[PDB]
Amino acid sequence: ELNRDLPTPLYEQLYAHIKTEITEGRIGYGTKLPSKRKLADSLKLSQNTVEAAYEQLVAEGYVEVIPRKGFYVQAYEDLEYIRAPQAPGDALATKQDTIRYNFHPTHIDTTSFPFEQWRKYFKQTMCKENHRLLLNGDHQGEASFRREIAYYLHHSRGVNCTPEQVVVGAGVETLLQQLFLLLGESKVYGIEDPGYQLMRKLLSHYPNDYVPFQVDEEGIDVDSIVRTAVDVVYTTPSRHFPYGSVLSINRRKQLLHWAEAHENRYIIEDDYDSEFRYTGKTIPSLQSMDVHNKVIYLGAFSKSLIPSVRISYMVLPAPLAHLYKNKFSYYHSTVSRIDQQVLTAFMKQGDFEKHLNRMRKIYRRKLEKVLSLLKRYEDKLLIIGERSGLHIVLVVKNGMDEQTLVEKALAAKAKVYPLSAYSLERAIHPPQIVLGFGSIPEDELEEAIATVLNAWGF
Amino acid sequence: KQDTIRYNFHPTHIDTTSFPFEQWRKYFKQTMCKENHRLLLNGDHQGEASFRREIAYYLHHSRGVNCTPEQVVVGAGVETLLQQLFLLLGESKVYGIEDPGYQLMRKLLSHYPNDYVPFQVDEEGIDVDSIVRTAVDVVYTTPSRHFPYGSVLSINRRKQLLHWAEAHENRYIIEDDYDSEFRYTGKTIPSLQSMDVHNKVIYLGAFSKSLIPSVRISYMVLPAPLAHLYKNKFSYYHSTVSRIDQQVLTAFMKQGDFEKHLNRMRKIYRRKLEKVLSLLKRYEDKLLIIGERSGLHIVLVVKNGMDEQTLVEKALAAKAKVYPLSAYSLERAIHPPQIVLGFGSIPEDELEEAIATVLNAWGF
DNA sequence: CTGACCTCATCATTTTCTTAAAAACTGACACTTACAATGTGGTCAG
DNA sequence: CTGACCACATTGTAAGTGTCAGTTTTTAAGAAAATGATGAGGTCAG
Repeated sequence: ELNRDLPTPLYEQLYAHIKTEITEGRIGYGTKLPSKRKLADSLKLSQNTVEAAYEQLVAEGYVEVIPRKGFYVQAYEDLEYIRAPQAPGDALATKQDTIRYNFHPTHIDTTSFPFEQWRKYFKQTMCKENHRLLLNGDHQGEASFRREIAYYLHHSRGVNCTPEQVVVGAGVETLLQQLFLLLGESKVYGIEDPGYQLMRKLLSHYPNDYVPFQVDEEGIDVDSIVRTAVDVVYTTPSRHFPYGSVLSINRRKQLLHWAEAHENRYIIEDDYDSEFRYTGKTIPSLQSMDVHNKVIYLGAFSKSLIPSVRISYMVLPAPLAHLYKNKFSYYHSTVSRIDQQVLTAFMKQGDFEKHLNRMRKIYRRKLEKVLSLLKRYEDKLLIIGERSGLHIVLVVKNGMDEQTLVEKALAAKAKVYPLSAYSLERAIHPPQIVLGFGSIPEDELEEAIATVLNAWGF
Repeated sequence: KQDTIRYNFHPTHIDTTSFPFEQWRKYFKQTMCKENHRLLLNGDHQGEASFRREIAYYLHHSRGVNCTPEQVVVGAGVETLLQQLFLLLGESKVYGIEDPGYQLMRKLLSHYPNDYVPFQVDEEGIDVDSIVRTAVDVVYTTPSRHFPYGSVLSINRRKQLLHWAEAHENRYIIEDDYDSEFRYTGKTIPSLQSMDVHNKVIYLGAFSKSLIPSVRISYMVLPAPLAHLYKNKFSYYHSTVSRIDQQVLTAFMKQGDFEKHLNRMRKIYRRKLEKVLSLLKRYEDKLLIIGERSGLHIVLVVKNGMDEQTLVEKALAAKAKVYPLSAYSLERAIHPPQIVLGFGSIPEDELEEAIATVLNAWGF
């Protein structure tokens, strides 16, 4: 009964001792709970201690007040059942822990990003007179951000679109589900195979259907799509994961006319990697050719700028954007307003172009260095699509299958990426292994390649 | 929502001049350094392990939730935290909504095949027998505080709902915190999950009304059976909370620097509550007040002879934004047109004149 | 007619709160240098 | 012997370091205000 001098006050102790009398059944339902004045003298405490020992229990409902009469108990015998269900799980995860030598094609160089310009831009945004920027404003992104993106693409990638259409979102997947729900469940979607494992696995939930295709050195089987009944297609025009294949322009007229043939067809253009071609700038954007509103543009700030800021953009044609605005007036955006109002200045003053230039030159230098060390061993190793990209494809002509090769990389603490994962059909008798380097800086390429090549006995 | 000319009232708003910019800036300028090059690349999809262990400790020491860290899952916004649950459970369910409630599960079921079962809510809480007579499988309740009337579930109805859930294995329970930790005299009650030793209820909480609306973090906990299914079925997605915004909050709430903001905010709001109540107590003849004292908003009922439509337009005619209740409840409301007002976004030194001009707009 | 619910203060203690000083910072400049494009100048082939 | 082919040297910026002057973080101290517990009261029915 001694609960003074405790860091716990007397309120939540006496209010905790009434719990035992009501729940444990020492005090029955409807019994007269002693009024405060009899209790106040009883425990030697003043009224204002025991007053709040009770004035809480009215809200929790253990007791009820009568305006001129004492408090009365209204709390039945609780149905306490003791049974502990427990369920185990497989808990699939395909990524390894902290171990050296990561070659994953998504990584971008980390050390060389201008921390300091970032912090300086940040300091001017979140300040004392910049409230109104902790609550939510427009749900479709900062208006300045849309205008800035519209002016950036119109002079850097050939896009012709007004800001009112543009959309900002969180990553790509959450940028894709608002499209699946926007179109319907009566469609079938055209993909590439082998390719990127996103749109194939992401449709393991929805009713829609997907048609596997094949990829040549010219591109995708445009004629095959013509001799089929699919409606909206996923292609990667300016570059093709992971062979670096580039779509021929005549096939591009064919695909434009294919979409134009039937009114309800739309084309997804996903140019994730752009402005990263070593020579001769890069091919202009596909939608620059289209004139009658049949193509949607998808792109992101997440290999250019930073992997972990989780931002993207997406353009809509006028009839589809109007419908999206009518049917999605109640969602709210997933990109922090502060990040939006920071990047609007970050690209309003042109620093992103400087970052582009620096990383482009860094990555060229890395690629010529790797090729020049890679070239001397050619009896057993060959490359495809060297000129552009952040990754190479390395065919191994040793006389033994690729699983042991993959596991021997992790035997010597090296991360390797076989192409079997990206490939549905298994027609690879000479294994194709893709390697990335973008996370590993220049000074480490030599030792990394040397040890990984020795691992296979070279 | 909308921008305002002059003044507006909104329950989801907040008063932001009180937020410490600089105690955030210090953590930020600590967190992303040259030595910290690994944070640039993509992390885990459930939030960084520290950001989950710390949430586990915080919720155990503030709300009675006994959740082992690896269960909890992060998300961005609030609705985007929900969808992944919908497609996870299936499409053979019907969800229980309070007919007056937070109009969210209504608009997140208009786009999925399922449908919803409304319920009436009394001055003590939601019904508990209407669910029993019907075969609903999931119910969306607010155990700590009932938007927007303010009723609080007792022990009897809570125990009835939990025993109902334990009846069979085919039904699940949604807990929505809303504006808890702001309950003044006490901390409301040991949160509903505490009473459960059957692992049959999920937790859903937020970081966007107590810290910042626009930094967009939320979090749920899953019981032993559902967390494993969710992880094993959804390994291929990517987290949506920026990995740079996880370590800042891990510091911001690891050294004890969040409780010293919450404790300040309680007061920040209590004085405003008392001031507006003092101003209104003169006007008790007509403009009656309903609702237990907590949270961020009050519901004033106008027993004048004017209708809701002309009332609202007259309020907005003189640059005052009023918020009628017609939208929050499915059915047609009673003859006295109920009106919900929130005071959070108004400046403190202008309540006395803003409320006065509002009351002046309709009738003296 | 007791009995009931209820409005003010001052306490001991502590967890918020404004102040002044010294140390770390970061801006517009001084330049000075590397980097890599372009104009140029040497002979070559009927 | 000229147009072609092959050929280095000038050039206009990003990349490095020091100063300085200005806002700018870090730390100890004195002070204010809230909290829980005591105590003196307050009004009002049946």
